[PDB]
Order: sequence, then C-alpha cells, then structure tokens
Amino acid sequence: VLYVGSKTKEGVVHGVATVAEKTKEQVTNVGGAVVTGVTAVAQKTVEGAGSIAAATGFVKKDQ
Amino acid sequence: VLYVGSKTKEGVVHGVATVAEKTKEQVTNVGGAVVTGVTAVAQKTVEGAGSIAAATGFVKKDQ
Amino acid sequence: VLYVGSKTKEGVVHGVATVAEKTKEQVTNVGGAVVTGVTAVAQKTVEGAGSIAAATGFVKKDQ
Amino acid sequence: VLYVGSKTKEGVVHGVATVAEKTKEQVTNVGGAVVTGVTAVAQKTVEGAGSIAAATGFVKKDQ
Amino acid sequence: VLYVGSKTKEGVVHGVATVAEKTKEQVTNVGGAVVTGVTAVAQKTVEGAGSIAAATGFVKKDQ
Amino acid sequence: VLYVGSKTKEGVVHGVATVAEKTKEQVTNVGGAVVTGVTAVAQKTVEGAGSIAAATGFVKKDQ
Repeated sequence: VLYVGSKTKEGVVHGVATVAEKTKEQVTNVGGAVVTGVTAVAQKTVEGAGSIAAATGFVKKDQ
Repeated sequence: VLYVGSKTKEGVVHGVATVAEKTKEQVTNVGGAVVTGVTAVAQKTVEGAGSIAAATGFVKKDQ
Repeated sequence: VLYVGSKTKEGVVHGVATVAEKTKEQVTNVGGAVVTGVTAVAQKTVEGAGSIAAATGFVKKDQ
Repeated sequence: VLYVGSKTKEGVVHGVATVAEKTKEQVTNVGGAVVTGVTAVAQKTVEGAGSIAAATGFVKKDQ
Repeated sequence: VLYVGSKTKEGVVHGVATVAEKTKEQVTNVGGAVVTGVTAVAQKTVEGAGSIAAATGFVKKDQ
Repeated sequence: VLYVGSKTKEGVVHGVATVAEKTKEQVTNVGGAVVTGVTAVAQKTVEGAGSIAAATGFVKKDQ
C-alpha cells in the first residue's frame, strides 16, 4: 500500500441538503444583470479565468 | 497495491437533495440578462475561461 | 502504508444543511448588477482570476 | 366564497427529497423482527390501532 | 369570504430534504426488535392507539 | 373575511433539512429493543395512546 499523490479533491461539493419555501418571488430587470439562486456548484479551471455567479451591467470597450 | 496518482476528483458534485416550494414566481426582463435557479452543476475547463452563472447586460466593442 | 503527498482537499464543501423560509422576495434592477443567494459553491482556478459572487455596475474601457 | 369546513389535511406527506448513498449494508436476523428504511409514509385510521414501523420479537398469549 | 372551520392540518409533514452517506452499516438481531431509519412519516388515528417506531422484545400474556 | 376557528395546525412538521455522513454504523441486539434514527415524524391521536419512538425490553403480564 503505497499511495503516490492521489485521493485528491479539487472543486468538489457533496452532502448538501436544502429547503426553500417561498410564497411570492419577483425579479424585475431593466438592463444590467441579475443572478439569483446558485447552489451546489463546483468548477475547476486551468489556465483560464473562473467565475461562478458574476453579474455585470454592461461592458463597453471603445477605440 | 500501489496507487500512482489516481482516485482524483475535479469539479464534482454528489449527494445533493433539494426541495423548492414556491407559490408564485415572476421574472420580467427588458434588455439585459437574468439567471435564476442553477443547482448541482459541475464543470472542468482546460486552457479556457469557465463561467457557470454569468449575466451581462450587453457587451459593446466598437472600433 | 506510505502515503506520499495525497489525501488533499482544495476548494471543497461538504456537509451543508440549509432552510430558507421567505414569504415575499423582490429584486428590482435598473442597470448594474444584483447577485443574491449563492450557497455551497466550490471552485479551484490555476493561472487565472477567480470570482464567486462578483457584481459590477458597468466596466467602461475607452481609448 | 363561503368554505364550510374543508381544505383539511390529515396524515399527509408531500415535498420530500432524499438521497442515500451506502456502500455495504447487512441485516442479520435470528428470530425477532427488523424494520429498516421507512420513508414518506402517510396513514389515517378510524376506530382502529395504527402502527407505521412496529417490530415485536414474539407475541405469546397462552391459556 | 367566510371560512368556517377549515384549512386545518393534522399529522402533516412537508418540505423535507435529507442526505445520508454511510459507508458500512450492519444490524445484527438475536430475538427482540430493531427499527432503524424512519423519516417523513405522518399518521392520524381516531379512537385507537398510535405508534410510529415502536420496538418490543417480546410480549408474553399468560393465564 | 371572517375566519371562524380555522388555519389550525396540530402535529405538523415542515421545512426540515438534514445531512448524516457516517462511515461505520453497527447495531447489535440480543433480546430487547433498539430504535435509531427517527426524523421528521408527525402524528395526531384522538382517544388513544400515542408513541413515536418507544422501546421496551419485554412486557410480561402473568395471571
């Protein structure tokens, strides 16, 4: 039994329980961004930019 | 039993339980972006940009 | 039983329980960004910028 | 809209979510009783004895 | 809108979320009773004895 | 809008979240009773004896 580098975990989610009782729920958007209700999300990025719940109003790049 | 680098987990989700009782639910959008209700999502990117729940109003790139 | 560098955990979430009873819930957005309700999120980035719940009104880059 | 006695609920179960990851599971019985794993069970009894998960080793009634 | 006695709830379960990760699980019984793992159970009894998870070694009634 | 006696709740359970990570779990019984792991249980009894998780070694009634 030797185990060279192993049994690793990167960007891992487990054993999650969730209840969400909500009577009324409204989202009103006029331009821009809305992100609501992200749960149990796992991600691994290599040589790149990672974003899970990112909201931006607007990205202007003129010249 | 030797186990060179193995038994790895990257971007993994397991064992998730979820209840969502909601009476009324509205989403109103006039331009822009809305992202609601992302659950149990796993992703692995190599040499690229990762995004799970990303919202942007608008991307303008003039010249 | 030797265990060279192993049994590691990076960006890991487990054993989470959550209840959210909410009668009324409103989100009103006029430009900009709103991020509400991120739970049980794990991420690992290599050679890149990480962001979990990032909100920006607007990104202007002129020239 | 009058609603004489109505909209009642008696012995009711709803909105249940469950995960059960189990590698090995053994049950060994030599006489007696074993009850394992009762979930999401509803019952209504009138003029009688109710029992959901009842175990008895043995019922002797001599004379 | 009058609502004589109504909208009642008796013996009710709702909005339940549950995770159970278990590697090994053994139950050994030699006479008697074992009850393991009762979840989300609702019952209503009228004019009778109610029991949800009842275990008895043995019931002897001589004469 | 009058609401004679209504909107009642008797023996009610809701909005429950639960995680149970357990590696090894043993139960050994030699006569008697064992009750393990009762969760989210609701009951209403009328004109009778109520018991949720009751364990008795043995009930002898001689004469």
